[PDB]
Order: sequence, then C-alpha cells, then structure tokens
Amino acid sequence: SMSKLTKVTFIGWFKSGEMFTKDIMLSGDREEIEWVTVQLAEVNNALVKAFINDEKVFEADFRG
Amino acid sequence: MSKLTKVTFIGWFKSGEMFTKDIMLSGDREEIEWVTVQLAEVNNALVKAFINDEKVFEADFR
Repeated sequence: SMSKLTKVTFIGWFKSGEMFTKDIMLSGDREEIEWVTVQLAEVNNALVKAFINDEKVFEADFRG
Repeated sequence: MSKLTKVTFIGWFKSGEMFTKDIMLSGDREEIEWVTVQLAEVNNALVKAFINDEKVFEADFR
C-alpha cells in the first residue's frame, strides 16, 4: 500500500551475463509488480526477476 | 561439473548501495555458507546467497 510500501528486490542479467540489481518501493500489487518487471527487462534487453521477502514472485526474459 | 553450482549473491553496503555477483562454487552448502560470510565480512555488507532463486544463506557485517 502507500502507507506500507512493498519492497521489491529486482535482479537482472544482461545478454552479456553482466548483472544489475535494485530495491524499489511500490505502493501497488500484482499488476504493478509485473508491469515494472516487464518494463525493466524490456528496456534492458535482460532477464529480470522480482523478489519479495526473498521469494521470487515474477520474472520476464527479454534477452531474445 | 556435477559437483558444482552457480550461486547468485546480492549484497547491500551500509550506504544502501547494492552489488550482485554470479559465482560458481561447490554444490555442498558448507562452501556456499562460507563464501556468503566471507563476501559479507570483507565488504562490510549484508549478503544473501541464492541457489535456484531460493535464498539459502545470509550474513550481515554492516
């Protein structure tokens, strides 16, 4: 929620095998998390996994 | 090769800046635990170790 933000840890792999990672605070729920994941992956031509409380909740692979 | 696994480490410096490392290790958990602790202690960081996207160890030296 807005009053209790969800902390999502994103882990990304570029096609090169190089990695990136970010913590993002989100006020929404499933749809937002998925959209943000897809956008992160697509913009970066990457595989991106979303984690909440150390558990994988979604992933999107745009490495091709 | 059957004795090896790729392990994904995520780390947080005390500043909150993050790092993430993909490291091939022995599949035996004692080794993965040792590397988790070493990475955390050397970098004065919180480090989490993931295998097959499951968190298996965590060490905090912030």
